[PDB]
Amino acid sequence: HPALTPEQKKELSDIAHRIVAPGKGILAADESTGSIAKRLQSIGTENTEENRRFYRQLLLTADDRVNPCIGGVILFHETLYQKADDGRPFPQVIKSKGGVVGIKVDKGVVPLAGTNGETTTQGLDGLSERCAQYKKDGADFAKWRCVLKIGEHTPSALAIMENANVLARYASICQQNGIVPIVEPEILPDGDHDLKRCQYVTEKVLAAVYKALSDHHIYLEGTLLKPNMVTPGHACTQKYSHEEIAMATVTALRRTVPPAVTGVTFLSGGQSEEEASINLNAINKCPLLKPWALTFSYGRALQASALKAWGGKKLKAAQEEYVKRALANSLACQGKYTP
Amino acid sequence: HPALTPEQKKELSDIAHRIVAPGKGILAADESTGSIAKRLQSIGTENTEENRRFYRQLLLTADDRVNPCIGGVILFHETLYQKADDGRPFPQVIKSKGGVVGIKVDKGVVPLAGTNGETTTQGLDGLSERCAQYKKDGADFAKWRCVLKIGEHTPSALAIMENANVLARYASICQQNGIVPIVEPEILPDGDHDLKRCQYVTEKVLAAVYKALSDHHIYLEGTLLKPNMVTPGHACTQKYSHEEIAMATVTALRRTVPPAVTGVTFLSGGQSEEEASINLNAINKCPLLKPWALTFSYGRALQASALKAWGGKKLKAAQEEYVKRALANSLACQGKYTP
Amino acid sequence: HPALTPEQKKELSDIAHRIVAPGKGILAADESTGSIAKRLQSIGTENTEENRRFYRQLLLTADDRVNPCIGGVILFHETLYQKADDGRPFPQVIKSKGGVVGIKVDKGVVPLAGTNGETTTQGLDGLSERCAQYKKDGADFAKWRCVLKIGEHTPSALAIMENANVLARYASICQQNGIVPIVEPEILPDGDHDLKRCQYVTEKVLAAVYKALSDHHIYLEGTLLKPNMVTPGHACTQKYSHEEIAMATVTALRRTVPPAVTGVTFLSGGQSEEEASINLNAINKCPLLKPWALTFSYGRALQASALKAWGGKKLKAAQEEYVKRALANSLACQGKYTP
Amino acid sequence: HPALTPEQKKELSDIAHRIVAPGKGILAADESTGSIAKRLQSIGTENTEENRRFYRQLLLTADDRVNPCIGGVILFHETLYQKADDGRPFPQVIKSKGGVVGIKVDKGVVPLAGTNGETTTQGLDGLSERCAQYKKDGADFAKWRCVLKIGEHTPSALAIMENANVLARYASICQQNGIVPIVEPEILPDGDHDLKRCQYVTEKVLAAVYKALSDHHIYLEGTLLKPNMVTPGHACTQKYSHEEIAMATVTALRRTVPPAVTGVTFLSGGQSEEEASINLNAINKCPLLKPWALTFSYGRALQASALKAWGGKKLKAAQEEYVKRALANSLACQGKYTP
Repeated sequence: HPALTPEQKKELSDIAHRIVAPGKGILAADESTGSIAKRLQSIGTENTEENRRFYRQLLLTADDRVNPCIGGVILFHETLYQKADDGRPFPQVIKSKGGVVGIKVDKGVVPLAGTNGETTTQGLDGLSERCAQYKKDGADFAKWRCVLKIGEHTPSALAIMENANVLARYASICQQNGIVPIVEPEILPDGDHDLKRCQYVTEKVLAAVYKALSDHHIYLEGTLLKPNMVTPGHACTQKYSHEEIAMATVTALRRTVPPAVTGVTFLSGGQSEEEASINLNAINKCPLLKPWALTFSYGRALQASALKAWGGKKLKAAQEEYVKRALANSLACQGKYTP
Repeated sequence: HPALTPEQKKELSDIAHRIVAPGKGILAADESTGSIAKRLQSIGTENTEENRRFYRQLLLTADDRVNPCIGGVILFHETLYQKADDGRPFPQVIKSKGGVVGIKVDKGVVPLAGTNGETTTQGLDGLSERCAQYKKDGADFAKWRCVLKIGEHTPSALAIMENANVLARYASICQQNGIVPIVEPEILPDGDHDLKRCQYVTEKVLAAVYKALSDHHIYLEGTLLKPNMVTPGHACTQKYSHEEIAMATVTALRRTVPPAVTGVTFLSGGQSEEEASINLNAINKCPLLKPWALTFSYGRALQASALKAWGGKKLKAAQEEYVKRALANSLACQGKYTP
Repeated sequence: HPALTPEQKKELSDIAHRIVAPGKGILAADESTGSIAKRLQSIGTENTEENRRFYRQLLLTADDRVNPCIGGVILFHETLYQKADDGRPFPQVIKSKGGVVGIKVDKGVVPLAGTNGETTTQGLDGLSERCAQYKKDGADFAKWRCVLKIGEHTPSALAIMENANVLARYASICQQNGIVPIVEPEILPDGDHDLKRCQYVTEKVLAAVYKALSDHHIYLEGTLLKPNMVTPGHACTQKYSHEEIAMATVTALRRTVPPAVTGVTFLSGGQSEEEASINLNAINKCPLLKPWALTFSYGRALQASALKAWGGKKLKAAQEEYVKRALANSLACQGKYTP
Repeated sequence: HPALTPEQKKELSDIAHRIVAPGKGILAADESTGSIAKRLQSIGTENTEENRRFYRQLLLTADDRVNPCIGGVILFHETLYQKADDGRPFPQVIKSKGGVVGIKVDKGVVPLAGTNGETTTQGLDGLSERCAQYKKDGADFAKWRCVLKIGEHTPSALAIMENANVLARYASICQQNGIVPIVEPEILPDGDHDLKRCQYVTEKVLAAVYKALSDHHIYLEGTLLKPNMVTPGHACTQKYSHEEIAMATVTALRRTVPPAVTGVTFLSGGQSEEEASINLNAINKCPLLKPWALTFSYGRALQASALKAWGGKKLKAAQEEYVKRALANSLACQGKYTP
């Protein structure tokens, strides 16, 4: 009684390899309504459906510059069905530009009882049905975000095991519906934890994640990993260098992530665009053996300059800013980026 | 960082003890739309909302004899807001007859990929919000049905641990919202597994369930257990007597269930009403030490006679039959029942 | 594939019941060579083999009415073959006095790598052969001492799971050789952890212990539990009354320990004779339901007085002191002892 | 509080890299007294130190053309203390020639109670001190053999997790004493299991093994993996090509073994020398990305022809046979071997 047939396995592996093809990354446009409301009010734009649609169309309808740059674009539930002003659907736009359609299938994080500010992620209800719907709607990969806080007694064993179990359930459902699941065990940089503590926490979290994936019979070749870079806390007084951070991140992935994983798509995790790009370039320049596609999956690290150059006015300046950021991060993913 | 405050624990314990009082059991009137349609077509009548309401009136609205025999009555999401033809809502009817309202908070059994027909339960999305709503609507306890099946390799480790984790999440959410969680780790009596194989499977399942409850900081004095009686599969050819079936069940509970659990409300997996009642009588007549209230949580084994004596035509005969069955099950819970 | 046959289970249950018969406790005379050297240099006398034989001489051969007070005595490998100077060996002495022989089968605690002062224990090598030998030598129950310390990040998940695993292996081997295994998850009282922290740690440790016992197919009716009293640290400022200590300890046991366990034989904790006795008396006076034999298993909490009165007396004064202590402790176990 | 300081980590990684330097495998010269008696009686000679030491000297003392062929040699306690014809200790004989000295630190397998013919390896008692002694004696790496059998209900969860726990304990102790631990989760080819079933079982076993290693804070860069080739059972009717065997084995390693592992040193598992060599060559010729040193750790697959050509003549022909077998196996581990 296998989980998937060879046809499903081949399809999932093909989708994952298309997503993490050399030099290709992920554009994280899956900002929920509240997050994008904060992003738009940071520049003064009002959070309306039309403004959201126009901003996401400005992001997605970029040029041949980002054509061989973005392996896949992840959208939201609303963004999947929205149409560009040209009249073409957003998944169709992404596919025409050579990308792969993705969608966040989270329902937000909920508190865990008995632990110090630790949250597990929900969204498993009807996930099979709505993942089949998204697959029919052009989506090929999904995203599940689980956050883990480094604190005095966190990430606790309960939070770690629960998040790993929930991620494995998400991945099982997505692979059963033909959707490539991107497992994101987010570890928040909020805190004073140093690089060594962050590396230890990432190692433990990813170990539990991959044990859960093995337990749930997840086809690892048809999955992607979306972990944060091993970085110090936001309150960390001790400054760690770029190559040191890259070595820590690559080592943490090496000690845990089996090579069957098609590729690793990092996140900015609240760091600046240039810092994220140089960190990814150093990671791909690490003098170790890294048997995955160490590529990027950036949100604000791709959108901050675009939003600043946009400001809400109805375009090509913001598009060019996003294009150059995407090109820089592609060169970082290829190891040939200069800050 | 505790899970519940002393006041929360005290009120949950009060609700639990009010549920499992000496003699008082649980009426499982939480038949979903499909199950109630199947029962109504078994008696031949049409499946309508008014037909369901009339069934619920037939069950809940009764005489003063049912009052000191039924501790709590669990309803459906629909039945929670339905009102009796008199005008009083069903939760207020249940409270007026001395009972306590219950709500089924499941969302079905989604299959587990990679397993031999093993299904995990869903319904955790928005469970906190809807449990707060149910608590405001009069519901003081919930129920979560997890299905495990004794096959040739099942219940597998994945199925057991996943169902235990899901039940623990359900229980944590319910206790956070002030609702007593009835954890029901159903092991289906489908197959030819002998009595002692059923005992072994039940022992493993309950051990995993209570380990998960401990890991999720579940206040066990504020929860109830709803397992099956340790019984052979319907295809088993060895016939085990009532006293030895009771011995097996009580031993299985004694080896896994900690005494903190206020009460064990037993389910009846296809048992006849009389057979389930005599099984409960034997269980409560077991010479071993049972530190829990071994009451009933019967559904079909409580209202099959009601269905037969009702037929669908608009009543008191079915009411009296249900009263007979409820009194028999109360005497069985008190260990003073005879056929 | 049952671990034990019905005859094996019956024998183990008989041994356990004889161990924890009403009012019958345990004397922990299993001090190792170094431990008894320190305990005898506390009075300053000596270490030599014969003079330490003379300790067990007056410990076991003291009165003729300690039979209804102490039911079993844990000895050492050395003490097993040591003889009373009259010619009778100590196992036969304890049998003649109505007791049952026990032997500690540890090999000391060893450090766990990567953690903060957490030590797992050895003794599993050749344990089957030496347990068969001890059964041939009259030993009917064993002992395993796993230590866990409460600190800033302790007991860790690794230490808890490893100690539970080694305890379960010990129990499996002992039950396979017909020896009743006493699982002792010693949670060391050093530190400043409060009562609530101690109770939480004890609950977690016992939950993992009993999950491991279930995983290793441990016959719980043929086992005993030897946990500590739920007591604060040596440096906890808050003063907790005896009945409150008892309520916490009994609640921690009820929340975890399944009723199948024959009895709970508490630890001395390194505390005073009178206060330990009244603590046990309060535990047996707790207004809850305790489905075990909450008896005593004390070392220095029965020895210190008979040590001060002995100091190398070559006798009856220390014999009488230990006898009066054991009588008071049996009275406490029966919930009758008055300080 | 890390398990190892950076100096210890560097030393362990250096030892591992020396062990699996390109083109170098491992000679599994270790044999318990019973196993070596069985071999020497199969060739017809007697089993005393006389022939045992001469056999070990035959194996280790060899031609200079085997120097880049064998990276490490796993020995026994006796063979560690035995000397060669020169009067020189076998550890030193292996050293200064290129080989790293290794010793099996098992104390045999002990049956697990409650399961169907499943065993756990013992040897943890005194492992720290005796590994320190082995380091003093020239040994730089160890070997631990855990046996898992594919059956109707096996490998059970208890057996898998217990073997992983004892392997992780062994590895932590060895890394504490500076010994590089070779984690060997043997899965017996005994049975009729299909190649797919063998791959599934190997996948689960390796996932559990590496989860345990992560839980015990094992430094993966300073460890070696010694798994069997994913091969059918002894009675599997379907014949599988060498390329198919290689693909299955490499896939099973990819899905579970993280890249931090310095190398993978397979075993014959009771197959012929030629079959083992061609299987290793196919594994190293697999068209996948394998971030480990896939080499050989062979016993009979390196010693059977040598022993048959020796027969107790007291030698050059046996030396030549073993040397040519080792040369073929090194060419296979380099991926450049043809019959």
